[PDB]
Amino acid sequence: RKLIVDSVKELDSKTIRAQLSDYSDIVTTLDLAPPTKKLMMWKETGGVEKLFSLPAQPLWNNRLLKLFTRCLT
Amino acid sequence: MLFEVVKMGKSAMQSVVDDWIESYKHDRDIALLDLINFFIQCSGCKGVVTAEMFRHMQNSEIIRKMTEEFDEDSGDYPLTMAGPQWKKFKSSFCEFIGVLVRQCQYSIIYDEYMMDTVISLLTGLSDSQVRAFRHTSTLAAMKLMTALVNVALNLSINMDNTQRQYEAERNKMNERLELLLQKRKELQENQDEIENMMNAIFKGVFVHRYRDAIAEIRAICIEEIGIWMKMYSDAFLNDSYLKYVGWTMHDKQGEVRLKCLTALQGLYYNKELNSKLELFTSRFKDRIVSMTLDKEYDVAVQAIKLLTLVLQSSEEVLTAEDCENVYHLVYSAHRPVAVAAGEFLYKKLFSRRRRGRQGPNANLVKTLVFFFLESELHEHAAYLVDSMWDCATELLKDWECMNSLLLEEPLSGEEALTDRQESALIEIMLCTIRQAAECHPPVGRGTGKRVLTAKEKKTQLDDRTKITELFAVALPQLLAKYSVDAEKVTNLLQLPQYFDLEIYTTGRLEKHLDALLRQIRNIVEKHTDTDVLEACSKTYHALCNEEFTIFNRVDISRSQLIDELADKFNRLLEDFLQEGEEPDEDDAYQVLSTLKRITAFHNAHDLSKWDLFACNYKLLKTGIENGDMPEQIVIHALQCTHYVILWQLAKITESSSTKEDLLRLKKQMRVFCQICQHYLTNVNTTVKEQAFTILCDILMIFSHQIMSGGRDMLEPLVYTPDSSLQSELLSFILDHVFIEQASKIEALHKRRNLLAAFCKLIVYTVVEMNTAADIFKQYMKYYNDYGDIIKETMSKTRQIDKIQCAKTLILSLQQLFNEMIQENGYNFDRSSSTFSGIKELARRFALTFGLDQLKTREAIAMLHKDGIEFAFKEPNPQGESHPPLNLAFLDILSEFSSKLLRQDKRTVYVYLEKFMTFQMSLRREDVWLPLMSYRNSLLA
Repeated sequence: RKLIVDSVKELDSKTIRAQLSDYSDIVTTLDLAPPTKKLMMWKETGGVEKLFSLPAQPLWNNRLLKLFTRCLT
Repeated sequence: MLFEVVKMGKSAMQSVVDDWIESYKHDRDIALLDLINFFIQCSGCKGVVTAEMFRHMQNSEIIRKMTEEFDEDSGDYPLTMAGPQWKKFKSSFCEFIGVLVRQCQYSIIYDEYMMDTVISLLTGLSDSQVRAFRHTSTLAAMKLMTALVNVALNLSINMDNTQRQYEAERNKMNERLELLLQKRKELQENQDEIENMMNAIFKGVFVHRYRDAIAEIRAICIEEIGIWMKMYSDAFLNDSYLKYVGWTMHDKQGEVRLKCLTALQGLYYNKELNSKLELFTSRFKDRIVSMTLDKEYDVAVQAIKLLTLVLQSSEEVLTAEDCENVYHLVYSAHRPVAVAAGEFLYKKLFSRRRRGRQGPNANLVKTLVFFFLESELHEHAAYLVDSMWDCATELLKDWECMNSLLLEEPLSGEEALTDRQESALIEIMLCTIRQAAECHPPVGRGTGKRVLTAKEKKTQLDDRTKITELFAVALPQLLAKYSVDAEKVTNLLQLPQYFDLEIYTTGRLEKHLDALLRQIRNIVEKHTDTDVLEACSKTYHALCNEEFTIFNRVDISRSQLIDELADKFNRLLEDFLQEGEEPDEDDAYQVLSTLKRITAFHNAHDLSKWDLFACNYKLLKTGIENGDMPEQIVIHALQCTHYVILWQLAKITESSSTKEDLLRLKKQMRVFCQICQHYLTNVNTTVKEQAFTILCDILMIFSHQIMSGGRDMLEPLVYTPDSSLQSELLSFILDHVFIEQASKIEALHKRRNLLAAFCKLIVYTVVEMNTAADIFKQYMKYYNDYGDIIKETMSKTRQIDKIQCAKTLILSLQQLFNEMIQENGYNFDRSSSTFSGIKELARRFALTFGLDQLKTREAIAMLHKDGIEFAFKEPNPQGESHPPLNLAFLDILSEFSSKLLRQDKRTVYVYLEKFMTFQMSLRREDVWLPLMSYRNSLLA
């Protein structure tokens, strides 16, 4: 039948005692955000979309940049 | 019916309850049957409890009979059913229980009939194996006890008030004492009755359901225990009830852990309830600090929040080591946890808590600098500032104090800041100014695309106005003080980008602009660091805006600077390139220095009035003729010439340009490509890399796309790459990108950039698609490093031409097989790792053709026809009967046999017949088994 009948209704005391001993499965380490300024910029300009959209040699004027972006189609 | 009325949600619960209370008074059995049927029908049971059942049968037998009559269409019971009607049902059920107790609180509850019947039925259904009943019965019992706690709290208030009166009576001394004493006795019988009912629910349902296998039931019990101890702490905040919360904090499911933390935060909001929670905090302080680094980030946020609440009530409990772990969470990648850690840091070192160094926030600014330096997790302050932005806005936006610590002299008794501390403050100030001026969080700490609200726009305007007015006067002074330091100057030169330039003309601060311009000119003439020079060039571009009236002054300054630089370059080059003599390192240092500065200004500024191509061509030409030109001069000369040709192309857009200009541009661009091709074969790797990047970029700009978009006047400027250049570019990639497996992560990003450049040329049809075979074959071997670039290239190329991509893929697999037969030789094992790895790329490539199976018929058919001919190509030199060489290759093709539509399957076998005799159809494991597989793959 579709009625959710449950044979194990509670947790075992060994499971409770084990949980009170080890808590490694539910803890974790620290995910640090880009640590250096260059790694911050690589997070912004280092993805496939940005790489296939931006020039290999940095162009700092939008007039010079438009010459490349105009050819991207 | 009661269930139907509660589900309909049309009438008020008090009317529903008062209607039932009136009915109970008439006949009790009829009313109790309806109340009993309600709990059974709120579980989803469509069965009925007859009066004969209630009068003769026991609770256990009734639950058994109701289980058998539980018609079920889905395992979904009311409280699991999703939808707004059912969300109303949950609150309606809970409210009915509360109202029933509230209305029957003074008379019916003490009759020894109703509550006993209800608690007995609820306890029985809380032991059932049907999740429907147990979940529902647990929720009812939990809500009944919250309601019963209220009557106990109200009874306690009355007894304390009654007892207060009895003391006064005996003090003032009487039938008043006798009647008051009867109230005391009556309230004691009532309080004892309620306590017995409450203990029955706690020892019959809570003690067992806090350990239920289903997490949903466990969370219901944990939520209610928090409510009870917050409501009646004088009887529920003992350790005998708190022990359950401590054990459940170690639960595997994070929903239940969240409920435990929320329950404990409710107790710490009241600072009075501290003596009781003190022993518990001591025992579980360790687990709470451990829950800060929880797999579920939501539980982590609540743990830091609870530690902040603990810090407020008692600070000594948390040791410095524990606090340190939480301080490290400011540099987290998740803003919610970082913001929670920022609040803990604010309340621990800053919140605790005249103009300038004497200002009230000076000590807090020095404290923040000291923290950044004592935490070597990050070298920039962007994430520290973002995390503490919503809490320390006053301190972060106090730029007068920060500027006074950097410019004003130390007061007597105040120790000075060291160069490291001063460099730290400049990093913190630049970061505060950036987030204020551009109201978006740093990368990773937000979407960065939120429409600003009205207050956000007003705040941005006032912040920018204040930044401009203060740093318009201070920036010149700061650059003069820290001019020699490259790191400090780089950071300081980025400030002018966040300024309202109109303030200079609306505020008559033009004398300050003259000083800013002089210091940028002074820094350029003294520094040779690429980053210092990039900053100076970009600062000038920001200042050089023709939309601002200050443009004339900054155009004069820029022109004067380039005049001096260009004049020196021309006079130095005339003697450096003199035929004969020997090149002193001093002369080359002077030349490199001036070329470096000009290259920087040429990226953002025109500089076309100062013709520099002739000078740069002579320097590069001499390197090709002599061979000893310093490497760094060659790199900067290549970059400068790129900008010269790029700035000329921008001016040609104007029809005002003659054909002499188009013809002059063509000759200049063609000469440059030949110079770049020469340095692509250079011995210095840096020169090879520079030439490749510039060539890849110039080839995209001067391609056939320069004619698209109605620019048909640029047809004479199209440059098509020759097979020689295409071969040389592929050689560089196969030697400097796919090499033999901090600086490692940097080299990765540089090699990824170089690969993207070549892949851009293949997706924009600048270079032939047959050149992608080498990159495609390196998919699996370099997947962790360049897989994304290769996958994008494969997808983009499939859109340009699926048939050509199919042929390119087969060549890559064909090439890897040739390399194995060059080493392992023709006599190789078909279980070797190399063959098995080659067989794995075929599986991945097959997966990339699946899309649009009815549209990729020609591509997959070509793949098979192209590979069939490679397998049957070199005949067996031993004999025309021994299996063909490379016949083993078709083992790699067997992978694509699935993608072929059945109709395509028949045709490819017809192609096979042309390269296979009936004699070749002999059964042997002697290398004849390989072919048998491909035949068997296509046969079915």
